[PDB]
Amino acid sequence: PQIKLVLLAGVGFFLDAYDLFIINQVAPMLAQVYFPKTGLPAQRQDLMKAAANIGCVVGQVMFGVLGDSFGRKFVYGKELILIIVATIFQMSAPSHWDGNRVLTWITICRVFLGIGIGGDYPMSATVVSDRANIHRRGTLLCFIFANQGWGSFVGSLVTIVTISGFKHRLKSGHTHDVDKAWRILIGLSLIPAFGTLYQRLTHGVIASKKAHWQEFVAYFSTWNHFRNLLGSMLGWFLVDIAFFGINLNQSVVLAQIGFAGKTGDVYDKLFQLATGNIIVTALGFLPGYYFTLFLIDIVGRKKLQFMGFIMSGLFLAILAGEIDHIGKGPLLACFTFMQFFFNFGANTTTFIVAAELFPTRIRASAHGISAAAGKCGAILSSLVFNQLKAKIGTSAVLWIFFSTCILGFISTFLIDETMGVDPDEKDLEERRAR
Repeated sequence: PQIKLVLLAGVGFFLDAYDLFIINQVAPMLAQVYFPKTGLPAQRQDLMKAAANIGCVVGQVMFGVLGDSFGRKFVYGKELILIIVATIFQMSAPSHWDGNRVLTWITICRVFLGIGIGGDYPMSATVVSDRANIHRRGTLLCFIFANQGWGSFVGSLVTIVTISGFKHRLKSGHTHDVDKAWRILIGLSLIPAFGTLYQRLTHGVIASKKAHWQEFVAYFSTWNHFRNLLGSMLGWFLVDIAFFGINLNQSVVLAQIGFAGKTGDVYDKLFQLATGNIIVTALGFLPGYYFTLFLIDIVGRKKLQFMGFIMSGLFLAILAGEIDHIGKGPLLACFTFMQFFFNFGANTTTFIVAAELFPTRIRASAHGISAAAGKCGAILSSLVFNQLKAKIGTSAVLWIFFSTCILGFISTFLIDETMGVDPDEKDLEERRAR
């Protein structure tokens, strides 16, 4: 009855999160094929990874305007087939082109892939909070956001099982078949995608649009009402810098650690790297959502956001100051703890807070702005991560993600705690006094 709605959101949020972080495990496969000596060129790699995040905001704009003036009934499944088509053209990049052309071929696909991802955001937010107007809504939201861990986890689980299947003999001799591997990692998202389709299947516009804008400006022209937007935009902007800047390039960081290898065949190289991703995502990235799941409505959003920023920042400082002076062991845990504390702290909080602060009359614009700000932080680091790594050093970049944590720690002060607070009644009692 009511449950079948939120599960679909989790599926759509498992799907786009999957496709989003899969690149982190496909990029090493493309290198071994089309760039074995010199690794993936920095700029060419970064654009491909930021593509889906760049496409993710233009999809919000495009599907946002086509939601006001209807081209389809809430444009449902339209976003889903666009990511499917984009997903297909990725894997079907013909095997005999050049290396660089295939890369540029994939980036374009991920942009349109992102466009579909931006259309699913108004689903996850609005279907729960405003329809329910009930306490402890956040516990329901975090369950959907937990699918982000499954997307990155299943992507890691699918990878190790796929590589182990090819390793039985085929890797000992046939090395180009890794070209098939990355095509399968992208392709397996079609089976749930087709299941979703199977579930989907089974005049005064400007005058009315500019009317709610005057109301929006009047609301957020008040200090107490204005500061709440900053915290939502800032925190989300800063996490997605380090969150996506790392998770989209998580395999690259693991390569800086002893996880690289320097010995073994091509299979051992791929399996160890896939072994690292599955460990970090199972021990930190994913459970941080479920730790968040059991405590947001007990401890509070801001309180976890502080910890998320301050702890992930703490370990980010240990990494940078000791990445070039300490072995595989200590550096691994601080990295997993960091990923643990992103989703256990600010990464999940920034998403939930943006929907719990604002009255329903303006929640649509604010959540879209804050999310877009988060995507900008996602695309910034994603677009520039690997480039700086060669120009400035990996430690220096980690000190940057450290500062974004402190700023997010500081920025969290601007937020009102939303535990048990109905934002609608908040507006009423305020308007009564005046």
